Amino acid sequence: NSYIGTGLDTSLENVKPLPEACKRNVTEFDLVAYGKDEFTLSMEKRVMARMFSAFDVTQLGYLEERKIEHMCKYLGRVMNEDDVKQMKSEINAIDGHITFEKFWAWWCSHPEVPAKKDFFSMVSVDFAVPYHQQQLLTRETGELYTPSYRVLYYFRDMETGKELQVSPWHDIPLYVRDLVRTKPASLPMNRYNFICEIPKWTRAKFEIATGEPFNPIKQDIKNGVPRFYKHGDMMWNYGALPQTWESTDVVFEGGYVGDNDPIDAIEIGMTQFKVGQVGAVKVLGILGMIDDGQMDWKVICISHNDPICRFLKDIHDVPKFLPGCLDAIHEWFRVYKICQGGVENKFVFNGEFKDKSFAMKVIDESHYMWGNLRKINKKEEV
Amino acid sequence: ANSYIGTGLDTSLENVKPLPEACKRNVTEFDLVAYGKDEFTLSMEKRVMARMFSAFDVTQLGYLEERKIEHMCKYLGRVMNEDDVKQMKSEINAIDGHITFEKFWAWWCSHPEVPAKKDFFSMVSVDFAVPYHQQQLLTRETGELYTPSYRVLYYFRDMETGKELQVSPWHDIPLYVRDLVRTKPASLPMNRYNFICEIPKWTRAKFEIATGEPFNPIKQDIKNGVPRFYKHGDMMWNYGALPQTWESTDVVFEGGYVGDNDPIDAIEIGMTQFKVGQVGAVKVLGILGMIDDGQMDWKVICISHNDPICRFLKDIHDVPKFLPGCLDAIHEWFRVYKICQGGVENKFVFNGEFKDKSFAMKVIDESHYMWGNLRKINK
Amino acid sequence: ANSYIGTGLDTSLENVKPLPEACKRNVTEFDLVAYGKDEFTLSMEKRVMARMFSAFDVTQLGYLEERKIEHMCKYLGRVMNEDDVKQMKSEINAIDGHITFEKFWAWWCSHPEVPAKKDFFSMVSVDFAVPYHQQQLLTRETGELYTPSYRVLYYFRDMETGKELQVSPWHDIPLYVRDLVRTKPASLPMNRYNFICEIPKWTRAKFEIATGEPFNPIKQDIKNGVPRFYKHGDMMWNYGALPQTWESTDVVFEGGYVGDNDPIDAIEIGMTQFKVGQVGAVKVLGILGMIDDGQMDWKVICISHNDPICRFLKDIHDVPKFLPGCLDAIHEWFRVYKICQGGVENKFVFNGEFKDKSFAMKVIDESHYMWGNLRKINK
Amino acid sequence: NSYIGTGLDTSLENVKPLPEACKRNVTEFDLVAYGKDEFTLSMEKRVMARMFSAFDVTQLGYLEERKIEHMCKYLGRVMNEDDVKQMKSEINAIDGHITFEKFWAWWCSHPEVPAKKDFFSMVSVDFAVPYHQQQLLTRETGELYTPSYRVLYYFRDMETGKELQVSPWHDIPLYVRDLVRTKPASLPMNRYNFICEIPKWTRAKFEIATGEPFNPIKQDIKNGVPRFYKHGDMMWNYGALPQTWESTDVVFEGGYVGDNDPIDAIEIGMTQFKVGQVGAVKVLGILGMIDDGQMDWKVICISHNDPICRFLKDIHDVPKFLPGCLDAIHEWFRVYKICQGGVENKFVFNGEFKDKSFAMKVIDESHYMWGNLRKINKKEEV
Ligand SMILES: [Mg+2]
Ligand SMILES: [Mg+2]
Ligand SMILES: [Mg+2]
Ligand SMILES: [Mg+2]
Repeated sequence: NSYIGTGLDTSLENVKPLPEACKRNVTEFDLVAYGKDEFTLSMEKRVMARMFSAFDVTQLGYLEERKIEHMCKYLGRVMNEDDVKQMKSEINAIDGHITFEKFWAWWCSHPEVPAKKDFFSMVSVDFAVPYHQQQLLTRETGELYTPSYRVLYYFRDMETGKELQVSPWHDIPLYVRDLVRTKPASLPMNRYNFICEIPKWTRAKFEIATGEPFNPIKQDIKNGVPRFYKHGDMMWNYGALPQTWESTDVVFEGGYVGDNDPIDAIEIGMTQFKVGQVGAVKVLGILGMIDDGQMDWKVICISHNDPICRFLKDIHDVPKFLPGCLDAIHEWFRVYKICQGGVENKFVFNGEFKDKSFAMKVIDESHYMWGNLRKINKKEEV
Repeated sequence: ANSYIGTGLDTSLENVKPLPEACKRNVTEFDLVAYGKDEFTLSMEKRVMARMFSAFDVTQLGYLEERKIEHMCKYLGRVMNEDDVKQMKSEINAIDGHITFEKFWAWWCSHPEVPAKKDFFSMVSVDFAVPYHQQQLLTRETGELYTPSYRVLYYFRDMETGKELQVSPWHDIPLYVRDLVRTKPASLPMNRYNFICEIPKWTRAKFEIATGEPFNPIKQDIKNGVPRFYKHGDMMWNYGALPQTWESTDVVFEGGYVGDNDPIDAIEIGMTQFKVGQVGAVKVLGILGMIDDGQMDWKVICISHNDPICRFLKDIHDVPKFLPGCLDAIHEWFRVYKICQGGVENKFVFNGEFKDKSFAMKVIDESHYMWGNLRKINK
Repeated sequence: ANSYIGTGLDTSLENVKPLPEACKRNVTEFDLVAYGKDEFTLSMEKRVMARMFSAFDVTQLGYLEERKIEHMCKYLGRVMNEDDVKQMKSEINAIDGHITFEKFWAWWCSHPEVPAKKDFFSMVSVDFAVPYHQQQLLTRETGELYTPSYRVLYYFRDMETGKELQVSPWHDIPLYVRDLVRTKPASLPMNRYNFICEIPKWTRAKFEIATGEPFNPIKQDIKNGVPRFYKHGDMMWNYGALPQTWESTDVVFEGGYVGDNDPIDAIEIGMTQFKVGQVGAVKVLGILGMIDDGQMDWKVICISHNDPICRFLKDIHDVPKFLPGCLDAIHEWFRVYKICQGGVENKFVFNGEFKDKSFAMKVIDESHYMWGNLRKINK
Repeated sequence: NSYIGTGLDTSLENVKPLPEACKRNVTEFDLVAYGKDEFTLSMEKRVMARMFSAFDVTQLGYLEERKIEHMCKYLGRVMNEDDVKQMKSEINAIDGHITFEKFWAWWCSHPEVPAKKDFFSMVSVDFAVPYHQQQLLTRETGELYTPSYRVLYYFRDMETGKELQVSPWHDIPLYVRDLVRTKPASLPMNRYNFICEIPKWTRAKFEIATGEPFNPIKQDIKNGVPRFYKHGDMMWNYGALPQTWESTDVVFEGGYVGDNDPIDAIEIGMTQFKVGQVGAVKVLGILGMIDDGQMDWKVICISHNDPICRFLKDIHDVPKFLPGCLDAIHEWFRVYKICQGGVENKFVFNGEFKDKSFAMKVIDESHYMWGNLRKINKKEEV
């Protein structure tokens, strides 16, 4: 804030502020921004004149018609091949030297074409990338608490409306990706899909049937009697991330001893998911538990739709808004087998909750192994 | 399914006896299985697989044939291959093929099926990847603010190659924010659009998408070298435009008003101020129809998906409940923002009512449709 | 009042001419005064104070007497003392006392009344201070956790003297959280109670207010030196008590159930875990009636005023809308938390329905009332 | 977590963990906490025995009956004058030396009185401090935009229901105080009452009439024409804090040049207050503007009922959740007079927003001067 600038490199010192500003003791910025009146023609002149001198770099007192033409395009005027001619004719400056007065006289007399505006620039990267969006659908079938119970998945082409059964394991994308991401680039990507197997506040077991076609969710029934966590209810939604695989075969050079299931995840928002429900989550960290000698990661995440999600930036924020959460999660997994004759479970990294960068890395390795699990089978049989 | 454990096939209550551990104690068997000590382990399993056996014994004869017994085992989830069935008969000492339950149970409780093997994984997946690389929108300011050199430029950063391109915010930023695989309830209509702030909340300096300039950057309205500002007061909401829309002057509304030639206008009512040119997903709540010099001039009312109360504003009727006075202020600001400069109040269609969301989004498709025709005729 | 500026006294539309600056331009005078340039300064004031003058000129004669002209000036807010009235007449050249408007206006537009003086301030205030010093609740743990030495003690820190006293959480923490001067809408019923967590969310170790111990600290339930824990599973909500309440065994409900002798029970359903003994304001949402060994055992359902969604849960019917599955889980947890140890399910009154808030708070006053009688009989 | 402790100072090393624990490889804590079964009588014995030895400090193999009596009261038993006698009689230990076996034998045989529990400790600081709570009421009267408009205030004794007119200026408490404050002491007090004079998104003027009886709110009407901010609407709720006074008389040694009105306040939540509406706010900072040479503080605060209040801890948090807010507030006050022929306003402290401790201090000085304004008048005339 001070005075109206031209927008080209200049110098303060010898520029005289419009008189109406000085008289009032208000800067020009302030007068044009907040003064209720518009600038007079007298006032615009003194401004355009300063613009003229700016363009007059060789400060010679006039400008060549090629400059006056850039200046015009700089001031916003649409100067086509025709218009430029009309200006020269108007100024009729045989030597092509145009004075300010002659310029200003011409400007004021030709507020250029009205509706000619009807020109719209259409340049565009034209990233013509069309696609039928799918809407995920789930359907239960069978009787709850029996072996027929299954939660099936389908995509609905919201274009054709055709339904197709899909595998929540292979078909639901792991990363939730925007075709054109609008969130600040300064903000890293953290948006994943999560599949609830066991809802918050419940102890009945369910899981993705990795062995059946389309990988529907089934109840864990053994000898015709549904299974349950006897230790107590679960208190967060427990589930899994799609397109991942904790291979029991080490598959790369820093490979661990997976358990052959999609990576496990715990979502800590306030809302209970229903069985097999899918939703976008934000990964906050991870906890490594040992299960029968196998590495059994539990990704800690929170639904993007929870009211506090936006304040939970990493795993250190959880004890700040959900005190007790990470302690209860840790203690619950350490001891859930003891009431069944088992013993406490052990954890890697001293049972500490690793942060999001660490989690996301584990999640990618898991995505990678899921990917290579596809290659081997998807290609060999084919 | 709150009493006893069912088979998963169409049955009947009355004639089924709840397993003895339940009756004696007064606890439904379901409650015993779910919350009692595992001691009601091998017992409740016998009683359930019994009734299940009796189910398959439909001609009620007291035994089952070897093709039934094996469909059950499948049903009880045992993984059997041609091989393992062979064993069963062999193990189940019965040269007539009639297998009682006790024979079955004792054999069931015999080994607990060959768990080793290669352990199978169904890979049947539907197919639907999309070859397109995700782009990260980038905005860059250049020039000097309040002079005609100021422009807010847009780019796409290929999140694949990391290559950048200049794009048009008008033509290239999608209007609908579409998920490749929408997970939110089917039951929940889609409502997610991009919004370009031109005029930030609490400010009064005029900015606009330069529809006539290549790549349509954002410019400040400057006339005769002097920047322009709303004299009525500051805009108290982010004011802007929806991309890929066009209110063509070649179109009239119920009365005799034509479109105004710019992308459609929008007002984002969250609490957060957007920076000039900033883009973000919003939810549409309704629309307000104003007339500007005989032209129809819609202002879509929307709220940032990032706003604390966004999930609670379902339709336009909800705004007065959580943001009292907002709709009145908006109406009044637009009704009179010209009186200070000599003009007169503006008039509205629909008696200045804020039309609901369904009505607004209809208006938006139409605006998206004409934009599309403009694309094709010129393309 | 959207057209022309009114006098503030009972009038009529029809016969009043909108000031000339309005008519010529097409803008109501109200809009000119509120949004046009102050140029419609001295003009619109003349026209308004004119009509006001004509109002007082009720016998419509064209002038007013010196006691009217001075009641107006009062009304137009000029502060006049016996003195200043003297001047007016003196200034207003009129020995008959009949003052036209032009005479008045020219004199009004003459000086703009003696602004100096001592400048007065009305000090009339109602009276109602309260001599009581505010206390800050303090809680202190002592002893060792999971042994019989563990107690959570309570104190009041006088925010005046800074002197501390041991208090009883049961008897001294107020049940109703009352503002000395409630500012929230009168239209909004009062709903703010204190809640004492005994058993934190996600834990299973038994803690209780020691009703038989002096100052009723919080103790862990230990029997025979061994601490006690719910075997069914963890409590998934903060579970506790409301202070200054008593479910006297000397009282029966509709059927034949008597109170259980402890303060009434509560379940706080927010997202945040409370520490053992922690106290906090909650909103009551409803109540669930359970029977425990023939005794009535209410569990008030409440939510921390500090919770993000608290303002959206108005009554018990709202919980399923924002916390789906919560009420079912609560019902089921209490229906069966004894089956694991050999017991049987518990039964409920009202068909296990969660009664609404009005019903619950009624139950709470009654519990507060009996607590009060217990105070007096023993005091 | 390890083994059941006695709760008195001891030593690890030579304490043998219950056999059932060792056999399982589960700690005792884990077995008693999460094991589904209760301890047997055999198991309680071995525990109570360790408790016995604890109390046996002189480790002599038995205890005097005065110890066994403390131990009992320590284990939770109610041992009145009578009960102690009954125990001695039971143990009949002529020398008063009580062995564990004899103790344990006695304990198991007397699970002490049932319903005798009917004893409730009633000790209480008995801070018997009763009071009729008042409910603030407001009523409009007159015609909006005329000189009769006023917003009146009353208290309703919610006991008697009697209504009494009050002064929002003198009667609404400045600090909102809980009789028994339950929020952690570790959390400083920040709860004030605020009176909206000018609602968010409006430009019509209103104010507390410090000159009229009961100090109702009136519209600013001059020459019969209501007044308005011509610069533009206000964008936050603008009002004042009750029981405060920016005296034009300096009143204490670091006294400034007040403007003779209650201190001004700007509440930045999302919700519009109606004229004269009162609500609890949290003070975040303050901005010092000069007005005609007079100090004219503007307290920046936010309603406790706004959804983000709980995340706004001090003035530095505002640019984090409400970017642009402090800039627009600052610029709005700097220039609101320019459109009326005035000039920009100046600020103390370089126009920077001071933090909450600084604000609250200013607010107290203001409360102090309001208080002394009462003394002088409230006493002299009386
Ligand atoms: Mg796993
Ligand atoms: Mg438009
Ligand atoms: Mg109770
Ligand atoms: Mg002030």
